[PDB]
Amino acid sequence: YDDPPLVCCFGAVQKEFVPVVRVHDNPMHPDIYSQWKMLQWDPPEFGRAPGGPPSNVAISHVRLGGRAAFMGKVGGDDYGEELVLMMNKERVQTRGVKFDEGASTACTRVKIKFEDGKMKAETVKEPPEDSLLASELNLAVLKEARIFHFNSEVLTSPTMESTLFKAIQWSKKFGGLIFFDLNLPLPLWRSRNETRKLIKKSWDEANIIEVSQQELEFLLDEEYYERRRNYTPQYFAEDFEQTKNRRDYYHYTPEEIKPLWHDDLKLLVVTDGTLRLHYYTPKFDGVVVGTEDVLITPFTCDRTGSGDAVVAGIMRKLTTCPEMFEDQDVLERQLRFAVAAGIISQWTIGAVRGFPTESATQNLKEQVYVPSMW
Amino acid sequence: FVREDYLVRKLSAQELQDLVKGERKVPLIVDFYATWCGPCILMAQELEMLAVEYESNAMIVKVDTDDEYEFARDMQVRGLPTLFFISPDPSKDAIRTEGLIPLQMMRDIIDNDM
Amino acid sequence: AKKEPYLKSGQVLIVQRDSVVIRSAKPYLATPGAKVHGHYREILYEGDT
Amino acid sequence: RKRNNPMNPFYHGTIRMFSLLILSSSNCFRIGTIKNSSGPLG
Repeated sequence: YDDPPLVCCFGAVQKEFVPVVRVHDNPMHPDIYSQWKMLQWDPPEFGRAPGGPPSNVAISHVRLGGRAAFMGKVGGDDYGEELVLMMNKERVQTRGVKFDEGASTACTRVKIKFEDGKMKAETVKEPPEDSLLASELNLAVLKEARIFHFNSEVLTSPTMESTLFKAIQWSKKFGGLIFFDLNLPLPLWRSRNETRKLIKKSWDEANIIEVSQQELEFLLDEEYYERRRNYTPQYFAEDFEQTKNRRDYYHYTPEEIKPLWHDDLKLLVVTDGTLRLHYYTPKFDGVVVGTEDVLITPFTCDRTGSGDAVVAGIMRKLTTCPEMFEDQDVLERQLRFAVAAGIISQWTIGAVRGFPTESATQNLKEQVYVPSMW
Repeated sequence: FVREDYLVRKLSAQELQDLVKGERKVPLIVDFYATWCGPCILMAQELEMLAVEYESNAMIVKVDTDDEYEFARDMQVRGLPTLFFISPDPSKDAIRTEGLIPLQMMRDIIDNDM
Repeated sequence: AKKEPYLKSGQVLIVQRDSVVIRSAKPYLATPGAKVHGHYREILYEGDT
Repeated sequence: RKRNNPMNPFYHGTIRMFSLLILSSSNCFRIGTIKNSSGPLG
């Protein structure tokens, strides 16, 4: 088996398509998209470091010096061929991609209904990205891959749910690690309990989990942490640093994380964009302090694909540094690499277009941090 | 005297409901977008070009998910950008496309599916 | 104390059993011959001489 | 007056005066017979 160790990204291959969508209270002009860049340097909190499809993570991982394979299905039309060509030019392994000649890539058949006086839609025919069967899996890829990566978008499709669980069994049989990068799509933000029930099985099937701060707080309690953020003492601060009215970087205790912990979880990472990387392991926990600067390039900055770069950097360091799971100092040092990768990825328009290379990421990491933190 | 710079009109959930309920002669293309979404700028320009292409042979509308979040969730929108191609024939079924699909893809869908 | 963090600049406002509340203050060094611009207890805004 | 008038009920910080200043958590911070009992004596 060649080096570096292979990773597998399972799910849909799409161009852009950030899944995490919520309501923002600061909209720009509905027509003048030249104003919408001001929401890139003053983003909604859930969109600070947005993730995307697993193909973004695969491309970013390959650009950071790793070897990746994509497992999914595309149609036999022009769009599927173009997506496969884009993944191939990025040196992502395509042997796990299954073609469907009778399906239209990234197209879903829906029926519009008017239940209870409101327009609604229901899926008639699923797209080929959500129509991968367990018999179409690539067993060589699942055998070679050391990390298995997927998003919660597949949980919105029953076919992909069954295929994902079969693939997880296959990967665990061969010794691979399961990376659950949540990336909650629009439907999965409706209420906490239904999402917890929907993601419980995949959550317990994962060794590595990455969630955003908003995702974790939604999964535990949104109102409690919103109230805790808004609290201000009436008379005097409890310490001087609380007098500065600095941005809140609250580090969740493992006791608060206890509902979401299970036995096979080796590492949980909570990302507040690139600013904070809260990590939790069975033995220890902590936070990696990062930064961001999209105002350095106000006319080319774009946060799309930043979380993909962070996750790809995490996987790149995990595949080559097994001591990350057991050493806290090594874990922080290697997570600074993912912080730098996420920082660079915010400087370009387009997720795939702006994915950094390993050389640039290491250069930025050494420039930003003091030499003792390398 | 001065032409408007944008041809794609922004509609509410109720207005889109009335448009879909009413009789339609040309295909209707519904865009779901948010101003905080980076990919939506490119989709906005692409749909402006498409609207210029189809002068009166198609209808291009956009719905902001920051004003119609529940409506977007009801219509099975899982992310942005998301397009809905609604055929003038009520018997047929609409097509939902996810991602920054090419302009030629939209042309093909409109020509051979609507 | 050796086993205590350093006290910072300001005036002791509240004295309690095991703690003190400090109103933060900033000292400015002035050599002889300097001119103080303001009476005692005068309100100075940001940027005022 | 009220007559010359020509709505329908039917239808942190501490003040410091001597000139006003507001004292709050932005500028103040914290560093750090029977049994005899305190009470009234009549």
